[PDB]
Amino acid sequence: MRGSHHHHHHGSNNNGSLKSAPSSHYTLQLSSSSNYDNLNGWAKKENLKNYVVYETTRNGQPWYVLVSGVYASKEEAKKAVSTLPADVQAKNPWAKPLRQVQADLK
Repeated sequence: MRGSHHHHHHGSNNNGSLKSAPSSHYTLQLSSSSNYDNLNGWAKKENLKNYVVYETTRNGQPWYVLVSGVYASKEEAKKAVSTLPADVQAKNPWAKPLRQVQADLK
């Protein structure tokens, strides 16, 4: 409502826990939104097979993103899209390097 500006609280680096994970792995996105209850509807609607709802980060605004396992690299990731239907492809699955979500994980 009034003010809205969170001061620094990260921008770290020295941890070594970074390279301690396979970044070569990628993970696209089926869709996006800002409501768990409402989401449950879609996720259940399209009948997303093999998936797990969890919390994460997305533009200083937590959201329940859905992803299917993990694609070896970006080579199979691109094609992976074709497999997905229109409804999912209509959301233009913007590439999301698994190295990103590394934020919540630590």
